[PDB]
Amino acid sequence: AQNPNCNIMIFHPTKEEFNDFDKYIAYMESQGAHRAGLAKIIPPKEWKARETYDNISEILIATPLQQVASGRAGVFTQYHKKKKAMTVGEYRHLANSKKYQTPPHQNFEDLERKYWKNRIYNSPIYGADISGSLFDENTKQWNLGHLGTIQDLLEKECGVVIEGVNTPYLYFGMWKTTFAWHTEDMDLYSINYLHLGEPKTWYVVPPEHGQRLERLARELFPGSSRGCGAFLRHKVALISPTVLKENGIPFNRITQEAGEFMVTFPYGYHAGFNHGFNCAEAINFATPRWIDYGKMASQCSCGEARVTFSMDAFVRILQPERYDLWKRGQD
Ligand SMILES: O=C(O)CNC(=O)C(=O)O
Ligand SMILES: [Mg+2]
Ligand code: NI
Ligand SMILES: [Zn+2]
Repeated sequence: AQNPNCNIMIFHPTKEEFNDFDKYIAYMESQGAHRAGLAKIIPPKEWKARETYDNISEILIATPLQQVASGRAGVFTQYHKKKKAMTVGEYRHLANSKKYQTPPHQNFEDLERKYWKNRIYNSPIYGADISGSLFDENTKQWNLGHLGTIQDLLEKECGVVIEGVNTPYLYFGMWKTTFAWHTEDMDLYSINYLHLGEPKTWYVVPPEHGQRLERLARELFPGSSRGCGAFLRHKVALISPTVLKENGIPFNRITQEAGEFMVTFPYGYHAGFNHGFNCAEAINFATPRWIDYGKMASQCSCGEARVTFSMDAFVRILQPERYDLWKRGQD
């Protein structure tokens, strides 16, 4: 078995290997990358996502989210308070202000220490989940707006034609902005490209050990667990590396820098934080190996998780027994 310790792997494809996206994902899996839940892909030196980032300041963040924490430093939840619209240029200036800017630090490890110590005492503002793309239309390799769609994959594998579309999302971050512990909708893959700015630190649990994380989460968030049998679908709970180590949960960590791709694999729980002002782009995707994970994915039916239009068909076709209850949660 390849990669039996479930380490995060880093790949350096050549420009020739960067042509065929599906083939390279299958190659990474042949080397055991998926066992970690997360992989890093450094593009060939010849590639670029677009020519410059000089003209992005007029993009609108219609609903910036202030991430307010409750709990203790290593075990907390966050809720998202909606703020007034602002442009990317206005958000960048806010991120660089004395109130929100990254503090002085020695290295990534020192910054990680400061994040875990101090996150809860601040409420950073996240420009998350903005439909759109920063890939130039002429970028032909690993262009996250030109991938094969999940609906076309289901159709190719299973023969059933379904409604829905699959488009990317932009994330404009600042120091301490946080992504809570989650897997993707329907336990899909995700791919994330860091276009510009300061790094993003990730934590991940191997897919084969995901239920260990879920059992800890039910212990640490006992009211939430009573409310919903899949409450990590709410995307609000944080647990620190120190707490994970104290409870014997297998995980790994890695820092993504500008110009790098990360791939999350089906049922790989992940969480993390931004180091400073940055912009990422991400989208979900599927492969043939996903189908069995999609059929087994947990679902939130309590009403909190509320998701996209396109998840309807995935539930309806892959999980017809769950469909009626899940749909009530959506309505
Ligand atoms: O970058 C973020 O805030 C969150 N990203 C992801 O969870 C992802 O790409 O799967
Ligand atoms: Mg602009
Ligand atoms: Ni994700
Ligand atoms: Zn729920």
